[PDB]
Amino acid sequence: ATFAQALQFVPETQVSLLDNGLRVASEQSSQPTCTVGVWIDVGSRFETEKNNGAGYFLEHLAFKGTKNRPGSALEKEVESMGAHLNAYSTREHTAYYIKALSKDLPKAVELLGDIVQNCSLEDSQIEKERDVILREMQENDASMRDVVFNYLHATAFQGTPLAQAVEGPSENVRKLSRADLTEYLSTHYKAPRMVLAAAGGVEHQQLLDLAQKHLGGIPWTPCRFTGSEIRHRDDALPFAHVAIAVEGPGWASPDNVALQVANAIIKLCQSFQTFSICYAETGLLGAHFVCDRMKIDDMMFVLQGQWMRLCTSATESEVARGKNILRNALVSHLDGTTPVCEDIGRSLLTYGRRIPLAEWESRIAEVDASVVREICSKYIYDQCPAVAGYGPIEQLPDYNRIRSGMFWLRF
Amino acid sequence: TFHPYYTIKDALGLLLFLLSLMTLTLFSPDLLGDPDNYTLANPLNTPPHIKPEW
Repeated sequence: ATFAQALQFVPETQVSLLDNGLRVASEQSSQPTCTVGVWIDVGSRFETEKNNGAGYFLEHLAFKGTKNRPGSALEKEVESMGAHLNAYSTREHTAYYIKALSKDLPKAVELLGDIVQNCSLEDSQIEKERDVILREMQENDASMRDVVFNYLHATAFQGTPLAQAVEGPSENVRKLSRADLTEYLSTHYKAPRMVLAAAGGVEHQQLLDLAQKHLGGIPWTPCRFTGSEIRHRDDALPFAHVAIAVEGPGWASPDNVALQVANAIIKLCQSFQTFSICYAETGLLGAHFVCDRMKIDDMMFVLQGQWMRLCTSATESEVARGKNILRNALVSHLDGTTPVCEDIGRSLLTYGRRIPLAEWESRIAEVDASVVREICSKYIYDQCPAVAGYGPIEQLPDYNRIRSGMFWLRF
Repeated sequence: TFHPYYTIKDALGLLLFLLSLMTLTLFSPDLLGDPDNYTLANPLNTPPHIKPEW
């Protein structure tokens, strides 16, 4: 029927708590496939300088061998089942998930346990991963958007442990011994810091039984935003990359929805996007655009003018359009077993509960033009920003010019 | 860019220049002057120490 009724149609995600602390969540559906994964509340933010690349290295070698079966055997079993075994690591989250058939739900869950509980850190495999990661860092150096975002994080958080990259420095990965990885696993991969989330054609009782069988052996038991800038000049690069951000509220904040609407509200730029990267207690709200050498200043002016217009003069039609865009993006994102499973895991990790879609719609409905402009002025207006520019960066206005453009003399 | 850096640097220069000028006009207005210029011009007698401005 209506949008609200359709949201009510969405099945709930049953959540149970094991004895050791593991939080098992599921969302029953009629799909013949499923995606079962383990989300660990451990990331680059929790890593000191000694082991900045520990989590990434463990992500690399997790699928290359467990104690019960060698890495070749594990990969062969995954391939024979027809499933896809994938993993990712952010500065605050880690995840190992398996996209499989519903009838393969048991084995897959067991597999996850073998990946998490008893991980085999073969020294030869560790050296192979060292070589591979040393190659991979140089490979990733080509992608300038990720380099720009890493620059932005490093300059924005600096002294905070939130500024170090997920990959970690070359010297760190070179010297990252096996004992360091084992200590990282021991101190980090432990319930209740973990969530086993599944979606698709899965029954919550079956998932709970499998979690108790294979994930019951797990042991029972100041962020600061600095408005700095970084600009790496390289005129040989064809286009300049710019990412400018300001402090954003963490996961637990009602203002996130209004900021999402404002970003949705926001062509000189060849490719211009708006990001609202949220963390536990901090966040980066801003824009990333690619530019010609001769048009950086105009694009920065246009973006800051849009920011000021939202902060001061936010009309009702634009806010309604932003709310509709946000609703459509929210509903369309949660299409497919993998996206909903990832949402379940992350939401349990950050928000708690699962924040159903009806509450999201009600919160969006609360949002108003007055609310949009008030929150934008709260977070954007007259705030010292963090800027990251990858060459050719010469026409990019100096930090004082950008900071001055962060406010209006007419207002 | 000259707008956010040398504008304030010049403004400070203007402030210092006005400081010097106002102290020169308000405390020693005749420091850089010649007293003989305060007598009405007399084309029949050249002052003993006729000199141009400094």
